[PDB]
Order: sequence, then structure tokens, then C-alpha cells
Amino acid sequence: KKHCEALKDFCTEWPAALDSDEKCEKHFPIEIDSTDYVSSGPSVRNPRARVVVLRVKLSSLNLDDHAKKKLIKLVGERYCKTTDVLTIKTDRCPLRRQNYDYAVYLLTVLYHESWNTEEWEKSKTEADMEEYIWEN
Amino acid sequence: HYVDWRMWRDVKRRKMAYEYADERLRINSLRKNTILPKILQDVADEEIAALPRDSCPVRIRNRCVMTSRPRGVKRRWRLSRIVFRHLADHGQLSGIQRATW
Amino acid sequence: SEYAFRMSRLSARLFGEVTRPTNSKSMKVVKLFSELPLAKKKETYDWYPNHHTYAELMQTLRFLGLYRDEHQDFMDEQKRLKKLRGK
Amino acid sequence: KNRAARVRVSKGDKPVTYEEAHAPHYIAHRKGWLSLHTGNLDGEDHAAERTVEDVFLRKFMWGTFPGCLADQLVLKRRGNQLEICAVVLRQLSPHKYYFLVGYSETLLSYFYKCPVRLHLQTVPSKVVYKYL
Amino acid sequence: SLWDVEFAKQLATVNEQPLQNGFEELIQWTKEGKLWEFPINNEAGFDDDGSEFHEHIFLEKHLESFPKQGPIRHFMELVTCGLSKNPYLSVKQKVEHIEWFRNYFNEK
Amino acid sequence: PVVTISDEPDILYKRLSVLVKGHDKAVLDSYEYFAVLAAKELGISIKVHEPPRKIERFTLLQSVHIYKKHRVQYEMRTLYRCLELEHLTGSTADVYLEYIQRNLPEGVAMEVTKTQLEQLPE
Repeated sequence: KKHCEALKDFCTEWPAALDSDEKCEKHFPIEIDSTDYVSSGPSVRNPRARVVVLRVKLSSLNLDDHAKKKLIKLVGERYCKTTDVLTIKTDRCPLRRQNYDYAVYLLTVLYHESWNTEEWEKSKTEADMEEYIWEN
Repeated sequence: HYVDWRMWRDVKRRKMAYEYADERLRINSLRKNTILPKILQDVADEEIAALPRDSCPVRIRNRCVMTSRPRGVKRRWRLSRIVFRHLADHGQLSGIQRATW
Repeated sequence: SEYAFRMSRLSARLFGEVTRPTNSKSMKVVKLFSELPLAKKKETYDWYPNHHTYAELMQTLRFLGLYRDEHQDFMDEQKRLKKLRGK
Repeated sequence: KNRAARVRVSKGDKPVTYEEAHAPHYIAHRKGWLSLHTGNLDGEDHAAERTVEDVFLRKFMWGTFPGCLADQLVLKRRGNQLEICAVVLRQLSPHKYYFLVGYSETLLSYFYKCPVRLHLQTVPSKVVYKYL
Repeated sequence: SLWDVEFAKQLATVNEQPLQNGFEELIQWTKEGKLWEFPINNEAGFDDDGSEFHEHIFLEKHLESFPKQGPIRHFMELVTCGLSKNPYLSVKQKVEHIEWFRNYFNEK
Repeated sequence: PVVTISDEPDILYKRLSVLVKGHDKAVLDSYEYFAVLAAKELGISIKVHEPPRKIERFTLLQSVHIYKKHRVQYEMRTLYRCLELEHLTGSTADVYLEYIQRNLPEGVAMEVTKTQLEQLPE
């Protein structure tokens, strides 16, 4: 208790963000995971605990509304049944800051290459419809 | 400063195998492939065969660490259970002990 | 239909890369290039510690006196016994 | 007849120490843990190297202290170090003890680049626990 | 000019207070990179001097014209995709792999 | 004892998932009590559960050389002690981790904290 009361400083207080993580999700639902284990001995490095995702909401950022009929199915294991957890995971690189930079660049390139549609964006098919688009 | 010569044998094998790995993986991937006729496949086979002996992970025999004793050795701990069993009996291993259940 | 494959091809073409499919046995190349080999794993090459310069330092310490090697003391005793009874 | 760590009885006059007077299966009942490291988890790496370092440092401290050990050592790990709790036997003079401790500390620091600071517990008589 | 630096250090030490406690020894140990970090951030380095993801997933500059309908271009694209799908390999390693593969496919 | 508060942007942990692994129960109980005391002194709630162990037994021969009749039973245990926190500044989390690691039990009582940052957008 004495050590805690002493070290109460050497920190930065946080604003009334309101617990429960409700307002955090309402505002910035971005949530990139990251962990770190512990080891005993001379070595301290532990690159194993580098698991990191790329969970960034598309509708929340608000920069490529046209991707509603694209990213809803172009990405892998998504399109949940009940809840909604949009995450453009792309763990093809280890670091986190470079991960976010690559995410920003990918969003920019997606905006660019999607505002000029490719081919089968609207003319889907006749037996696979995640969102109704003619014909049928 | 190793006990038996098998230790130096395995050390040299591991070293010469870890020396090169990029070309090994590239040629292994090029091998199993339906694309491109067997011409380039056989060319890459001859290329990978041109490498010298020893330099190959196939020759690596996972033995112990005391004097090369491949008898129930644990690769996670490398060294055999000669001293590891002594520690597990005494209690110098944080957890690894006799299964009390 | 192949709408899943079409969407995958579109996502790939969004930046310029593979688009058309391939054979079934051709996935070995991707499986090998997407992971590291076994020779580079710590559970193979990192097997026998050096103990060369370390053993030399231990022998120098033994010859220094401040640190002793009980096993080497017994070895020297046996060597003296042999020199007295050998040879 | 298995005879791991348990000592075979012969006569009720065996001055055995405390740690030495314990079977090798009481690690979860009576006997504690001497050395500790994350290598013995389910599952963390760094196990073989830690065990080798422990087994080496044990013999090192036992050789540097010939006969001045009341019982086995009790290794530890706190940071980039390896605390060694020992029950030293009052044999040499305190000046020699301090000199040897400092020399060993400096040597280990300059050798393994890891200040393995140890700890002593001077006791004249051995801690006899049973007369096996 | 060694004696000058020696005298300067001696004067600076005489004009300052010694350790006088073990906390100074701990601070010196931390400065000399002996003990771990406070706390074990598990991130000492590994930044790779900023890779800028300009060689992992984006195949824009890495193109080299070749008949798309051909099998060689498809194999190269598949190999590049498999390489990009490997977050374990380094950047220079992947660059060397791609360069060697392209040179071998162009020559042979 | 100085705040040393600057004006640079800091990171805010969103739901700090924490988990402590440990073999025996006494050391784990001591560690969890210390962690709960530290959290209460900081001002954060927690929640625990009762998970089982992890039977990763590995059997081998009894004698070091010949003989294979009877084997030996060797295995390690681990009990997960979840103590996830919620909402805490980067500096506060760093100081908490420093205070927890300055006396972490070596080997036994292995911590498994999982952070979840946010990283501001463009």
C-alpha cells in the first residue's frame, strides 16, 4: 500500500471514459489484440507472443461507403449471424505500427480500386446473394 | 570439448544443414508441381543434388546432449533424462515432477 | 455458383496478383512458402551447446586454484596412481 | 530395489541434513522446489539452457566452497541474475569469504554477462534432521 | 590527451557524491544493459528499421511483364502469394527469395 | 515522486484480458491475492473462475538403460486464474506491469496478459 501510494505519480490520469467499454465501441470500435508472456533466465526476448490482428470497422471510419456491397463478402471468415464484428484481419506482417500503416494504405487502395468498379460487382450470379442485386 | 565423436558429427551436420535453407525450400517447392514440364524439375533436382554431403538435415539424428544418447530423449529439453530425472526426483524443476494426480 | 471464388478473385485483383485457380496438388508450393522449414527450427540446430571456450575457461579456473574441479581432482589422483603402478 | 533419492536405512545413526532427509516424491507434499524456471511449464521454451546453467552453477558454487556447505543449494531467478541461497558452514574467515564471493561475482559477471549475485547463511553445525 | 581526460574524470568524481547506496548500483546495472527492462516490454527492437510494407503484400512494382495466360506467370504469382502469407520470414529474406526465383525463371 | 505529465497522446487499453497460469495452488493463491490487493489499491474490479488442470503427461522407461517393463509418470499442472482489468492509461499499465514483474515468482505463477490497443485512425 505504501509503495502504491508513493508510485501513484509517474503516470498519466485517464479521462472519464466510462467503464463497460460501451462508449469505446460506440466511438472507436477498433481493437487490435496483443499479448506478452514472461520468461526467467538470461534471455528476455519472447517473439512468440506477437499475435496481432487487424480489427478496424469499415462503416465507422466512413471513407468508402461503396464497399458495403463488396467487403461484406470479399473478406474471409466474417458476415456473422447475430452480432457484427467487422475485422479486415491481415496478419501477413508481425509488427503492429506497420500493421496499422498497411491497414491505412490498404483502405486507401481499396477506395481507389473500388470507386472504379471491376466487373462482377453488381451483376452477381443466380444462386449466391448476400445482398439482393438484380437480376433474379 | 564434447564427450563422444557422435556429438561433433551431429553438430557439424546441423551446422551444414542450417547454413543453407532458402534454396532447399525453393527446390522442394519446385519439385512437387504439375505446372511446367519435367525439364525444369529434373534440372532443379540435379542442382539440389550437386550440393555437397553432410550439408543436409536428413543426416541430423536427434540424440541427447550428454554423450549422444538417443534413448527416450525429449527434444523440448534436448538433454536426456540422465540428470533431468535426478532433478525431477529432487525437485529442481518448476512443475515437472512425479505425476501425483 | 462460384460466387465465393469470384469475390476472392476480385479481392486479389484489387491490388494485382493471382486470380485464376490452379491444380489441387499445386498447393504444396503455397504451404511451403507460407511457413518456415524444419531445419531452421530451434528444436533441431540448437541441440548441443558449445562448451568449448566455456570448458577452456573452466580449465583455466581450475589451474587458478580459486575454483576446483572435484572430478578432475579424482582424475589426477587416478593418474598419479597409474604413474606409480603403470608406468 | 529402486533407490532414487530415498536413502536406504542401515542403522539409526545417520546424520542426514534436512533436504537430504526427504524422498523424491514429496515435491508436492513436504519437499519444495529448489531451482525454478519457466522452462518446466505447459508450455514455455527456455528449459534445456536453464537446466544446464543450474547444474553448472551448482557444481561451481560447491567447488568454490569445498566443504563449506551445510546442505544443497537453493537456486532462484529474479531478473537477469540467479540468486543462490546457501547454508554456508563456518569454516574459513569472513575476510576470505568476502574475497572469494567478490571474485566469483566479478568472474561470473565478466564471463556470462549476467551478475549471478549469491546469498549466504553462515551456520556452524550442520542442520541434522533425522538419524536414518 | 589521456591524462587530461583522466584528471577531468577524477575532478568530476571528487566534485560529486559517490554511490552511497545499492540503488545506485541497481541504476548502473540497468544502464549497462544487465537486468531486464522495467517492465519486460517484449519489444526491445524488432522494428526492422521500418519496412513500410512495400515488399510484403503489394506486388505493384514487383511485376515484370509476361503473358498472363501462361503458366510461368501464374506460378510466380502463387509463389509470391505464399511468401506474403508467411509473417515469420524477414523482409530481406523475402526480397532475396523473389529476386532469385525471378532470375532463375528468366535465365533457365 | 513526480508526475512528469507531458502533453503527448497516450494509448488506452480496451478490456485488458489477464490470465495467470500456475502449477500448485498455494503460490497461485498468493499471487492472485497480491494482484487483487494491487488492483483494489489502483481501483479496478476482477472476476475469477474454476478451470481444470492440463494433463500433458509424458511417460518413459524407468531405468536409464535396459529394462522396459515399468515406466514412470511425469506431468506438469496449470490452473488458469483470470483477472482481466478494464480501462487503464498506458503509463499506469506500465507501472502495474513493472511492480508485478519486480517480484514475479520464477517458473511457477506464469502471467498471460493480453492487451487490446486501439490506435487512432487517419
